[PDB]
Amino acid sequence: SSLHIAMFPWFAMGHLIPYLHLSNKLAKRGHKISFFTPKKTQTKLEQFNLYPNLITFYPLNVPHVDGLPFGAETTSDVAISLGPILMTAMDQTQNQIELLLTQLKPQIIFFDFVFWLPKITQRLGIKSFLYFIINPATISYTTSPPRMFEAENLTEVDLMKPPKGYPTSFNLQSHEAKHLASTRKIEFGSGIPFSVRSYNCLSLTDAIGFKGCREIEGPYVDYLQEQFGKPVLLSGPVLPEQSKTALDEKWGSWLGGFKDGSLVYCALGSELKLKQDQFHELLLGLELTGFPFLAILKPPVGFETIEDALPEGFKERVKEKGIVHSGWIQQQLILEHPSVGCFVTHCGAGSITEGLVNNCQMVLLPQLNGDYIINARIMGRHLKVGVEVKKGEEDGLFTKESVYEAVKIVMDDENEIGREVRSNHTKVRNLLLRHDLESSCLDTFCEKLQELVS
Ligand SMILES: O=c1ccn([C@@H]2O[C@H](COP(=O)(O)OP(=O)(O)O)[C@@H](O)[C@H]2O)c(=O)[nH]1
Repeated sequence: SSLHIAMFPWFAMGHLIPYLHLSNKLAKRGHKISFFTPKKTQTKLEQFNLYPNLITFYPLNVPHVDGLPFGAETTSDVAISLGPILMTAMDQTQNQIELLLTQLKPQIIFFDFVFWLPKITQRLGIKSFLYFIINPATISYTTSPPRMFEAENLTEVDLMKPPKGYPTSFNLQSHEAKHLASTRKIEFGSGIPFSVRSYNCLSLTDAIGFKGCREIEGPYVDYLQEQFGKPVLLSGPVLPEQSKTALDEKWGSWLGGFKDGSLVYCALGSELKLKQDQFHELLLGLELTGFPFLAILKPPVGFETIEDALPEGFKERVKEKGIVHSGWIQQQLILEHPSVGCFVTHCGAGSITEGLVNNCQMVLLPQLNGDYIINARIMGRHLKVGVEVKKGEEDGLFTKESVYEAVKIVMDDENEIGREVRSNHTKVRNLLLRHDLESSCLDTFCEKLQELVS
C-alpha cells in the first residue's frame, strides 16, 4: 500500500533539490508527497516536479526575525553569517506546520533541523524521519554521542582524530579542526548551539535516514545505528532526475564551441562568497592552465560585481576562452555537456553526486564546512576519485600555483595520478549507475518505511 509522506527540508537549494529528486523517485513508485516549501521559492521548484498528480507543493510564509533581510526565504537570499537567523525563522513556522500536519495527516514526515517536530508528530500519530542529504561520515564525525558528552571540553586537538568507534581513518588539517570546534558552539536558530540542535534531532526522532548506498555510506550508517539505537536507513544515492527545462541556449551554444573534454568548470555552490585574495588566486590559477573555463562564482566579500573584482588585465588576457559568471545556472546540465573535462568543486554533497555520475575529472576545493571537508577527504583519500588543492595547514588558503597544478594533473592524459583518479572515478560511476543499485536501495528503503508506519 502506498504511503503519504510529507517533506520539510531546510531552506536551502542544497536540501530542497535532493529532497525533490527523492520525492520524484517515491512518486514513481506510487507514493503521495506533500512537499512543504517557502512560498516564493515554489516557482523555481516546479521545473523539477515530474509527478504533479502525486507531488503537491504547500507554501510556507517565512516569518520575520530581527536581522533577516526582507522577504528572505532561503540561504541563497542571505549572507552565510545570517544562516542562524534564517533557522530562527524556520523554527517560527511551527504554527503553520502543525496546521498542515493536522489537515494533511501524512504517515511520515522527512525533516531537517526542527527538533521540536517529533513532539508534534507523535501527538498526531505521525512518524518523524530525520533525513540527511549530507554524508553520514560527517554526522558520524561531529555529532555522534562520544562528541556530545564532552560538551564544551571538546577542543580542536580533539577534532583532529575521529570519535571512538569511527569506521575509517583520515586526517584533518589544524584550521579545519579549529573550524569544527568553534562553529559547533555557535548559536544556530533560537539560541540553540548548532551541535546541540542536531543532537536533539538525532535523539528525539523516530528514525534516521541518509542519502547514500551500502557500498560507500554503509560503514557510517552501521556505526550510527549502533550509537543511537534506532533505524538508520539509506535512500540510495539520489541520482539527479531530469528537469523539464532544457539547457539555456546561451550556455549550450558557447559550450559547444569547445573541443570535447577541454573545458574546466568551477562552481562553489549556491551560498558562499570568496575573500578577494582567494577569488584572485582561483581565477589566476585557472588562467595559468591555458584551458578554456567557466567559473560560476559570486563576487568576493566587499564587492557587488564580478567585473570590479577581477584581477587587473584579466578579461583582456582571457578573451573568449574563459567566463566568470555570478548567476544561478543549470549545473547538472552543464556537467553533462561533452565539452567539460574538469570540475573544480567546493565538495557539496549534491555537487559531488553530479560530478561522480559524469565523466569530468574532479578537482577538490572544499570550503570551510564540515561536510565539504569530510567529503573532500573521502573522495581524495578513500575513493581516490579526485585531486585536492593544497591549503595552508594553519591559514586554510591556497595559491594560484596549487590550483593550476591540480587541474594540470587531472587534465594531463600522460599523468599517472590523473589516469588513476579517472579510472577510480569510472569504477564509482559504474557502481552508482549500475542497473539495479538505486532501484534495490529504494526497494529496501520503502520496506523499512513501511515497517516504520506499522
Ligand atoms: O548555479 C548553481 C549553483 C548550484 N546548483 C545546484 O545547487 C546544489 C548545491 O548543492 P551542494 O550540496 O553541492 O552545495 P551547497 O549549495 O549546499 O553548498 C546542486 O544540486 C547544484 O547542482 C545549481 O543548479 N546552480
